[PDB]
Formats: sequence, C-alpha cells, structure tokens
Amino acid sequence: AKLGFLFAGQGAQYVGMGKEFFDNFEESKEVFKRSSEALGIDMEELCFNDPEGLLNKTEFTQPAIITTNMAILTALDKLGVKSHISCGLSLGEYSALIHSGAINFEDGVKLVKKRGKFMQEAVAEGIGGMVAVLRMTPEQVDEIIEKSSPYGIVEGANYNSPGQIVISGELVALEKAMEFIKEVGGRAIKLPVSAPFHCSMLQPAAEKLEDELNKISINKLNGIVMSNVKGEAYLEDDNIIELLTSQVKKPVLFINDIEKMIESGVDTFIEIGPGKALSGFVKKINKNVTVLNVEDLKSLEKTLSKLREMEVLAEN
Repeated sequence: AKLGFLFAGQGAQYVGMGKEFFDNFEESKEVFKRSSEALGIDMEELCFNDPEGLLNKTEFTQPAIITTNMAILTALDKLGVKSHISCGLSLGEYSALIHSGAINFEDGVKLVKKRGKFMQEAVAEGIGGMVAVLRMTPEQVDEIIEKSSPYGIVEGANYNSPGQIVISGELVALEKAMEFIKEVGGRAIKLPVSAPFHCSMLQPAAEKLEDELNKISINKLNGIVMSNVKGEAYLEDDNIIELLTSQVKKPVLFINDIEKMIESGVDTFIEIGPGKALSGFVKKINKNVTVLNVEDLKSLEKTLSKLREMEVLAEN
C-alpha cells in the first residue's frame, strides 16, 4: 500500500549534502555524530566540506551517502513519514536493509566503506569501465553482449528504466559493443567511471565483501526490501550475505524492483538522500504514481506538503 522509500546511491553525492538536515534536525545531527564515532573520521567535514577531495572516491563516497541517507530518514521518521517497502540502486540497498533493522547503522557505515574499497580495487585502472545504453530493450542488449563477448567481458550491469541500461566489462570489449549498438539504432555513452561495477570482473570484491559480511551481526528484516540481484523482495529463507555478495558482480535489476514495489501496492515513492536520479527512473517506469524526494529543506517541505494533502483526503 501507500508509501515506498528509495535510497540514493553512488553518483548523486555532492559537497554540502546532509548539511541542512544536520543544522535543522537534532536527530540528523546525532546520526552524523554516530557515523564519525563508528568510522573514526570526521564525517561532517567529509560531507559538508570535503577538504581532502574524498567525496568522489568510492571507498569514501559509500559511507558518506549512507550517513546522509540515514540522517534524512531519521528526521522523516520523527515527522511521521514511514514505509515498510523500500529499495535502492546498488548502494542504497544498504540504507534499505538498515531501515529494515536487518543491519545496524554503525555496522552499515563501516561495511560500505570496505565494500567501496573492494569494488574500486578489484580491477586495475584503465582496463574495465561502464557504458550507458539508450533506446534498447534488454533483449536487444543481449544480442549486443553476444556479438561483443569474443572481444572480452561484457555483461549487463544496470536495468534502470525503459531505454536506460548500463553494461560493463573490459574497455576493449566495451568499445566493440558501442560500435554494435550504433549499427542497430541505439546509443551508447562511455560513462566516466574507471571500474566495471556489476559484472563478473568484480568477483574479487565479492569474495572480500563476503568475508566482511560474515563478521557482522545480521538480523531479521522488518517490512519489505527489494533485492537488486533478484529483481524482487528478500524472502526470509533467502541468504542475505549471498544476495549482497552477488550484488556487486551481477546486474542491478532496479526496474524490476520498482515494478514489484508497484505490484505490492506502492503508489507514492519518496527518494531519500542526495539527488533525484531514482525519481527520474520511476517517472519513466510509471507515469501515474506519485514521486517525491527529500535531500534538503526545500524538497522536504514540498514532500511534507504533498503528504499532508493526501492525509487530509484520508480524513473523509
């Protein structure tokens, strides 16, 4: 029913994210304090100023966003805005699992820093990358993958919305895929990333993440969290560690996640954290559902204003 939460991920970070919540909500202030304590680094400075230039380094991007997502969520929670159906797009899957109570916040932030490190270091700089693929169905992209695989590793990496796919793998094979995409009326953009996220090349990061996952405490989920790997909800007989292990080296089925959320009755999506990328994807998946976002004071107030219309309409 009603509300589904979407948590922001890698690529939406920016200097000053979290600051307006930090300054205006005590519970958001407290979340930053806890993240700093857990990590042994000044997370306020990292997010608000970034004086060492870490915010776009994935090891640091990941706990930066996770903290920001939580600081916003906590304030939303005190304001009575709640949901038991959520997901993210790669990294934001962690914010969803923390929201569910399956993973503790402190363990969350520590874990994703390690993950970000492992994902970045798995493949050496300049060998693998990622390519945005426009105006192609998954089936068409399968044909491209087929033609490109003799030149090296190319696999589906993201399925974000109709006509918005990402493929990843070896740069040399990716170059051929781009050629093949052109010849058939699609468009391909080489993304400005130097790591082949979400393909088999990240196998060494999955193994390292698995070892780390095995060290921390993992609880039963509250509510419903969509798995990027599965394209559908975590079930209680699923292996959480394995779904999180697989995630870094397998396709992100974001479109399927959204579809299932809608199947499950969500008619109102709230993107939580920096940016509007996921809002953008939802609106293209389904033009009818209400889509909102919170990253700052202005978006908060817009969001709360919309929610108060709908709750007054309930008083009927």
